[PDB]
Amino acid sequence: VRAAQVEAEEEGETVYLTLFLEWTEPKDYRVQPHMNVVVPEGARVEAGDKIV
Amino acid sequence: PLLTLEEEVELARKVEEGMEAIKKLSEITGLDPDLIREVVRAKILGSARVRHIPGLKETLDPKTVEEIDQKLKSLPKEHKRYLHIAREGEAARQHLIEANLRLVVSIAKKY
DNA sequence: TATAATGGGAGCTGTCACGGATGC
Repeated sequence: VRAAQVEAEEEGETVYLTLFLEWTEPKDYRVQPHMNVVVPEGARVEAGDKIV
Repeated sequence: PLLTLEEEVELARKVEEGMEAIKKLSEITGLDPDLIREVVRAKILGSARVRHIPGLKETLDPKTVEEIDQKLKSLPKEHKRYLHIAREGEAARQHLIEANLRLVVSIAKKY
């Protein structure tokens, strides 16, 4: 995970940091021999696009 | 070499989808699915094999197959896609037959 | 027209008398 934009509010002896974060969460899929992959390596997908 | 279940299903699928591609392509072009099939087959196999087919209404020669292939190359991207599908299909077919040639021997040795 | 099945067998043996072609 990486921090894109960082905002800081000073309150008392402390700071409250609002962090805009961008990261990636992995999800595995198991391909059976009767199935074929419709997507290349490292291609970008959206909601509704078919991987397999 | 002998096909794994995966390789087999892949080749089979490519063949079937290839036939479908030729059909859709005939719908688009308005040509004869047979003539189209023979042209795609011709280009896959090469000019090494070119001969007039009895079912065809036209004499099949490199001139006519070049005319037809050029009219196939003039299609829009989404339509010209089906050509690549067809070619892939034919290649898959050849590799399938060549792959399963052993079974024929094993069956015929009993005859 | 659909379980899956993926490389074949029989040879066949007591003649020389060689001719020209082919081989270290």
